[PDB]
Amino acid sequence: DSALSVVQNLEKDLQEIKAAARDGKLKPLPGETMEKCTQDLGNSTKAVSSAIAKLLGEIAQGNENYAGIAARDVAGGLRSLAQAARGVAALTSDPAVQAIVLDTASDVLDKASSLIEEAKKASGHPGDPESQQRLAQVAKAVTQALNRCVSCLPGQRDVDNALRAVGDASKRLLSDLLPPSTGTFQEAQSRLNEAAAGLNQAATELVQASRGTPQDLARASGRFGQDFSTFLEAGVEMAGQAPSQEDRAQVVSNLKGISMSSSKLLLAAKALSTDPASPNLKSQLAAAARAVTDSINQ
Amino acid sequence: SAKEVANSTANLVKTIKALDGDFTEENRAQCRAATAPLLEAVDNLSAFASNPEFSSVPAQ
Amino acid sequence: DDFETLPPLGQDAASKAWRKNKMDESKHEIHSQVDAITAGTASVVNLTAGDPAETDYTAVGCAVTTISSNLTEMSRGVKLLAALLEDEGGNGRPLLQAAKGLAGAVSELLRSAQPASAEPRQNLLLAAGNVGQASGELLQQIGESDTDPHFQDVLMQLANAVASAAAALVLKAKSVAQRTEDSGLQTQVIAAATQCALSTSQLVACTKVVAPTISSPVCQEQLVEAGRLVAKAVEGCVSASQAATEDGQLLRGVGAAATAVTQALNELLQHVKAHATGAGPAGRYDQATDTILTVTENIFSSMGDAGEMVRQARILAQATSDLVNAIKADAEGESDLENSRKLLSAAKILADATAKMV
Repeated sequence: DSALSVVQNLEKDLQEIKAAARDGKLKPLPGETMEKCTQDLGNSTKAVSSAIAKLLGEIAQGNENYAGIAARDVAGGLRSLAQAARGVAALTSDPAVQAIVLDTASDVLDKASSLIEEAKKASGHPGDPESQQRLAQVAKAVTQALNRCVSCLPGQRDVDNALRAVGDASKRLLSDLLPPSTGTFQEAQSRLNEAAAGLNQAATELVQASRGTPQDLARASGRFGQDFSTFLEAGVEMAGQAPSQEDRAQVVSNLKGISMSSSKLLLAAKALSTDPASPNLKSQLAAAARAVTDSINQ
Repeated sequence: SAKEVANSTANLVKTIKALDGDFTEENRAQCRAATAPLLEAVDNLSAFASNPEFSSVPAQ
Repeated sequence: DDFETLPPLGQDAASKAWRKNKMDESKHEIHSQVDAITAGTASVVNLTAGDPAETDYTAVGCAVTTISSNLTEMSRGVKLLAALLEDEGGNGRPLLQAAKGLAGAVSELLRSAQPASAEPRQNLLLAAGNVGQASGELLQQIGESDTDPHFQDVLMQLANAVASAAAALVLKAKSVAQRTEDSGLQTQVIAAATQCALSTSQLVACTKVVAPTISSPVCQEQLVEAGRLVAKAVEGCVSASQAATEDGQLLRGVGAAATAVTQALNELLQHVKAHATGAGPAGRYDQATDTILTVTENIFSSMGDAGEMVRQARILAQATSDLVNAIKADAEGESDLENSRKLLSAAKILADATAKMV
């Protein structure tokens, strides 16, 4: 119940932030800084998400004081989210940016209030799967709102949007697509090897700019994305010319594996654009690059 | 979390024991309807893995 | 002396929220550590009470070190506080001069610290009293201290009674020593009187110092060894009384010393519960309620041994009935019968609970 009351307190803080947006001004706290704000937002996203997971688990057990414990937990996580969003508002200059932060945060937290009362019901009433499924779907919704929140930064958004675009191009390219200009196996496959070389090369500069600056990371990732686009279409022309249908399916499988490789790749790339510090996940990025190279090699 | 994974894993076990040799899309629907709950269990796993303050103690 | 920088504070609501948050923080820690300063000073008095050639200056230096550490931390946090009080109203200067006097008194006690300073110790005591005072002005210059003045004052007067009774006991000891036939033993008595007057004096000074700074358990500890010191002086007078030969007036000195013992005990406890106090006054039935608790945790402690639950339930329902009938009396005093009947139902449910307990 207090966690509820708290979502209302967060809404009042969001209203104070909305008034600051009308004033067109929000002085950052002496401590808060934009990069630390990035760290704040990302860590808080992870934290609140895991806290929601605790909510799911406790309700799966159902009827537990620990449920209210994790309720307070998600509440505090939202409070931290509020700190992060407040800072990012207090530092940006684009009006639409702070509008977005207000909006995303508000949606997260109102959906969260829905979660609060729904889990209150869950606590009151035992024995109904439908409550569990409802909880599941609302948690998914709040997670999507979270993804919006993180994606609020523009430079992040396009390149992950580029990621989605290339994945979708592969997916439309996946429904048994067959291109007309079959061409010849030889020059096509050789250029395909060149493109793969360029792709994991691009990954190497991606990690280079992971030692560097974010905007450069973004543009390099975009170059990577379009390169992989040409690469995937080269794969589909391979399929179009393929003598064998099983050979065709194998090439398609390789290409889709490369697709998911690059997917996890740029996922890590953004998860690091989160923070110029955390070296763990930078090594994880290196691992992702290795896996992408593995798909290339196969 | 691990227990829900184990139960969904048993559901998998029946999916294997049933899908074997039938080629009946009813068994295939059964298998995917069992993998989905394991999929959300995986999701819970991933979220837990994402526990930031409970993730790393980097050196200096 | 210089004021803080004033980085921007912003019209933002959460801005001033954080600002007053830091205000209250700073206030609290400043409070804590000035209490700590006083603790150091008191320890100083304790150790300086010793004769040289067995003085372990180590603790003295440690004290003065914490004093320095704070005084710096004073500077920092208090200037923060002053900057924000300038933000609203702008009157940090009284606090400035308070802390100035604080540090000056500190330095004067250091001037008392050097054996090179061959000044007799009572001047050191005067300076320490100046410390305790300056602390007092500081503490009410921020106003956080002085939850209530009454216990502070009571301890004051009690200790002063201790000093007067000690002087009288000194008078009696001098008389009985002049009665003593031996030469040299009554000189031991004289030494006992001298060190006793000492014990009294540093007791006085310790009181002066601690009174603004009761909150710190460390001050209470300093006080308890102060009482220990003056108690050792009490047995010194006991020995001085032993020096005499079969008289009633040595017994008079003994009675005076016994009263000194008692009064020491009394100030000890008055201070103990002055620190060990509830913020508000004596509420209704508190002791009754508190005992209720005691029993409750006795029981929640105890599962499996009715061999106690019987006892604790018995005393439980006992005090329960007591509360209940006093509830009845107050309800009688109550005019708006709604309150009376509410009390009645509450007490009836209490009786219900006691029954099911039985």
